[PDB]
Amino acid sequence: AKLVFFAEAAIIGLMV
Repeated sequence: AKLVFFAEAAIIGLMV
């Protein structure tokens, strides 16, 4: 899985 750093603002990382 890759670490996607999303910016929803709240920056959030996701292990996809």
